[PDB]
Amino acid sequence: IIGGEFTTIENQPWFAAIYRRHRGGSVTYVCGGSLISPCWVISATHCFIDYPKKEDYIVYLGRSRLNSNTQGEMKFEVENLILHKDYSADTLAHHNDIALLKIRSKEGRCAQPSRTIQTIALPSMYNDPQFGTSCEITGFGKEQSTDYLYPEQLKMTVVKLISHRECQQPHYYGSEVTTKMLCAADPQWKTDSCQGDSGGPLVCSLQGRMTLTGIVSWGRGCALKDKPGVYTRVSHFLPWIRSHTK
Ligand SMILES: COc1ccc2ccc(C(=N)N)cc2c1-c1cnn(S(C)(=O)=O)c1
Ligand code: NA
Repeated sequence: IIGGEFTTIENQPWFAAIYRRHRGGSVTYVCGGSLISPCWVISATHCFIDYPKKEDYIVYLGRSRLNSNTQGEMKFEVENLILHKDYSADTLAHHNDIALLKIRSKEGRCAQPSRTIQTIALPSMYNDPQFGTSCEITGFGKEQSTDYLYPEQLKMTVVKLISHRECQQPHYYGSEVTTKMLCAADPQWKTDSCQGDSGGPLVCSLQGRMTLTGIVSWGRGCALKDKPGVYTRVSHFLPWIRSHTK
């Protein structure tokens, strides 16, 4: 996250921290995710497509720091890694960038809701917030495009939704951004998601309810003029989510 502010997991209790175990024992941060039910985490397929082996991944809930065992956190293994069958990546645009992770503790149990571990509601079909709506993003991603390290403390920021017709303008993304994607940015281009924030949530308050409207997917640079953050529009994928969580 470029700009914005540091936060803790009690502010974003649906946030999942996803890590990968390498040969030799080293563990590195991969992507963010969101808890949509006790046994299920939703993320982005591009996070796992090059290493699609479920045994490689570690999922944490109730974790606020990149290398601290936050009080009340829960550690899980991936029982089932579900990638979208028609996923593909162009020079910029990522298609069907959505994945599901069935989580299980070493004792065989799913998440236990608490003050730091909570689910996030899914949107209803054909009901996305109007363009201009302010929404929040969360992640352990880069603070600056030139950084190579991720921040130790979890971050958050607020961006505004951008219409499909504006996002399709020639100086924006043209025909590369589709109706299955949602654009969001800062009007002053000072804050945004970046590398490391992928798979994480775009949460919008819609008709009084906190909703998982988007999943961090792609963008040209980070906080670059006329180049919004692009997110998987979760409302389009409700039939796919329901079928694969059964
Ligand atoms: C693999 O990098 C990624 C990966 C995912 C991204 C998701 C969203 C955005 C965004 N602008 N909201 C940027 C991203 C970049 C990304 C795009 N450019 N850069 S950088 C660090 O400037 O080279 C990082
Ligand atoms: Na840390």
